[PDB]
Amino acid sequence: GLMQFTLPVRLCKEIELFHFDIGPFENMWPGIFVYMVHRSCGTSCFELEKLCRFIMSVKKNYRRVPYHNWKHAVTVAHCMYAILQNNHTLFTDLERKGLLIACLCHDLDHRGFSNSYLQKFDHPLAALYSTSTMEQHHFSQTVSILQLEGHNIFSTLSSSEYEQVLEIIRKAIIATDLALYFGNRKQLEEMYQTGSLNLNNQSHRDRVIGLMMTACDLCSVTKLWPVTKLTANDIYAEFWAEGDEMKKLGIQPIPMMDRDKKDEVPQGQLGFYNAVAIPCYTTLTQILPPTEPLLKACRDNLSQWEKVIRGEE
Ligand SMILES: Cc1cc2nc(CCc3nc(N4CCCC4)n(C)n3)nn2c(CCc2nc(N3CCCC3)n(C)n2)n1
Ligand SMILES: [Mg+2]
Ligand SMILES: [Zn+2]
Repeated sequence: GLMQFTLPVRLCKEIELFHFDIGPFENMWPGIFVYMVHRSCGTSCFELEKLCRFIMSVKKNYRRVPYHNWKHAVTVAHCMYAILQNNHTLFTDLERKGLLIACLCHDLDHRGFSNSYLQKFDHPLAALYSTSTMEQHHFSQTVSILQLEGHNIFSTLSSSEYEQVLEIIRKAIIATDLALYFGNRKQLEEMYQTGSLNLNNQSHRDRVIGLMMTACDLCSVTKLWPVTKLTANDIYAEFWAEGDEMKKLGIQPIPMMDRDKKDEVPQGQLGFYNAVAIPCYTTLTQILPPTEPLLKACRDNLSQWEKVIRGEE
């Protein structure tokens, strides 16, 4: 009832910043999430006993893969927390409620393989979900966890508010399919420039929340250089494993997933920052000015990758 979550002074201060790293102590990650819901949504958005039971079932349904794990879930939720706190008045009570949960749930039961590998392996999930294969599975896993006894954190919502929050979370999670990002951003770019962009148009909010989701999902490129560099090692540990599995099926993997092309990583990051990250945070800064630190940090890390190529590190 009268039970605030607080963090040590360094975390209390640094959690408000976009570049915050949630640290290596796994047991504090749920406290960090609850702290962010309480400050973002209020201490009355969720029954605490249900929230905690939901957090812990979500954690149990993330796998011990090198990158798409529980640490990624909480990292992506913290970046969303940063966006919501810096754009307070632009978002509804339901969006605040829905989006932090969407972020925590957005990679539920990830196996460390691309939609691509599922489809070439002919995994059952590829027959059930022809596109956004894992992303439809992640939403499906969220609904399952919500339907466990004592886990419905949305129990107090109306029949209609419930359906609205589940629809926000579905679109939010689907948008983390980076194949849907390129089209989504180009459309947001055009609408912002021509002046058509209107935040009262529900299908416009959808695109903007979609871009936020991509921004939070890629936020590894917006961290302090040593965090950015070390997260890159984890990201390639998955991709190269998937490459290995591609070769087991008789398929040359793309360079991104070929451990034989280690040497080319720095150049691969350049391409990725220029084709994906920089455009993402550019369009997001334009639409939501207070997100500029993500763009600024992304540019700094690109510049650190340029230095890696030039032998300067
Ligand atoms: C820090 C960081 C974050 C990151 N996120 C992702 C997502 C990958 C992705 N998924 C999709 N889709 C989804 C369905 C179809 C399209 N797309 C479009 N992209 N890659 N990634 C990389 C590797 C970048 C890279 N590294 C090389 N190098 C090749 C040679 C050495 C490494 N390249 C090319 N790119 N580093
Ligand atoms: Mg994902
Ligand atoms: Zn993710």
